[PDB]
Amino acid sequence: SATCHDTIDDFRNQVYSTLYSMISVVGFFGNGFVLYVLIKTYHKKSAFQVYMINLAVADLLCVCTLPLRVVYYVHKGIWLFGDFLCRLSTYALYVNLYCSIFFMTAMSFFRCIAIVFPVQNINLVTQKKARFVCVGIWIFVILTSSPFLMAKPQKDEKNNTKCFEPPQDNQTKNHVLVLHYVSLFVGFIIPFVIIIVCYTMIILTLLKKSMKSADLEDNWETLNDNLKVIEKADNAAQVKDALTKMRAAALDAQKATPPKLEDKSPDSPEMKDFRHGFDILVGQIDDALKLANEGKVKEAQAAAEQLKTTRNAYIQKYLLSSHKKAIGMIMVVTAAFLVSFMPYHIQRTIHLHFLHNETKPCDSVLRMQKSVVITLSLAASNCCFDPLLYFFSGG
Ligand SMILES: O=C(Nc1cccc2c(=O)cc(-c3nnn[nH]3)oc12)c1ccc(OCCCCc2ccccc2)cc1
Ligand SMILES: CCCCCCCC/C=C\CCCCCCCC(=O)OC[C@H](O)CO
Ligand code: NA
Repeated sequence: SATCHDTIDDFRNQVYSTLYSMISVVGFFGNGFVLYVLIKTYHKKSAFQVYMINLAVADLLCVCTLPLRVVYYVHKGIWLFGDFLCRLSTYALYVNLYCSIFFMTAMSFFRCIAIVFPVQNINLVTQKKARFVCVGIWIFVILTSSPFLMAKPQKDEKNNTKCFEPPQDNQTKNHVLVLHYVSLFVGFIIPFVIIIVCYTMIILTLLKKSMKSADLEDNWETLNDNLKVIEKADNAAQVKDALTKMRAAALDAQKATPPKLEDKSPDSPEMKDFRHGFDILVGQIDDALKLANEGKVKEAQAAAEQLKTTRNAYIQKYLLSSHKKAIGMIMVVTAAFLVSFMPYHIQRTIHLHFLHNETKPCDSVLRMQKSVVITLSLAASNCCFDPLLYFFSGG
């Protein structure tokens, strides 16, 4: 099988060396810039900022171990470093991968509560709660990825020191299969379901809030448009027609919530004054109608300008960015889950089932060894997804 192994080795060494090199550069210069900004911007403390520091740290710790993988594949697949470094480099990539998944999961759940429940949400109170979730993730990942720090050393047919190889003996094949099933369910399927559930709730909340904001702008546009009709009208019939259209628009806008009061309680003084503003405006429309019905067409135009002062002193101060930053967070994490994490966990499942099988011909082994090169490189590319999270989300 010496000819069979060397065939895939040509692809394996070329692709891994080229991809890990750019992933090391883009990862270091990307996350390094992200961490530099977050440290300088200490005055503005957010739950999103807590997850961004932790994501960059987990990436920097991984990109520092990635050039050791470059040296390995450049040197025709021979490990020039120590046995501990082979164990630590393999450990670092898994730690980073599952830290990234759990941090992006917790970030999605914390943003979901901030969007669905904006009244009970407190920016600095959730920040302290996010710090406890981060250490809870770190302690879990470090202790669960520990069997790889005490793993058996990998050797070739000519006793050559090898690294990042599939399990050799049947005992190691069993020890990693037990870890695979746990890390597939707890470390991928469940956090993926959480992201699918969280994002369904977020888009639904935003789709409703944007629609209600569109109706509020439509009612305020007609209120200003019909006010221009009254001053331009010559007869009372045109004035009375616009006032009935204005009264209907003023009642609709009174029920709807403005974007500046999304974080405020429906019984708060801010929401009570907004409703009271339209209560005076409706009364002023009816007072103008009472004069328009009397035949006083000119005198009704003065009352239409009298309610314009009420609009400026009660409804103007109430009539955002949170929607844009949430949408950006959805895209980046979804792209990271479909490109980085999903092909890795899919291929790994197919790979371990193949290794346990008795019949394994050269052509079939060639596909599995080529597929893992692609998926593991994409799994390692998760460090390139996090700098984009800063640029497209949470300010
Ligand atoms: O079977 C595995 N890998 C594998 C199979 C077949 C072939 C190969 C292969 O050719 C090359 C590599 C390789 N991995 N890195 N570099 N090269 O790996 C292979 C494998 C199993 C488990 C695992 O991590 C589980 C612990 C994570 C912590 C965790 C625990 C509980 C909940 C959540 C999180 C990781 C890899
Ligand atoms: C936030 C996440 C909380 C969710 C927590 C839920 C607990 C997960 C329970 C079971 C997962 C299934 C993994 C079972 C792995 C058993 C290993 C095994 O023995 O199976 C291999 C078999 O022996 C060889 O064919
Ligand atoms: Na990451």
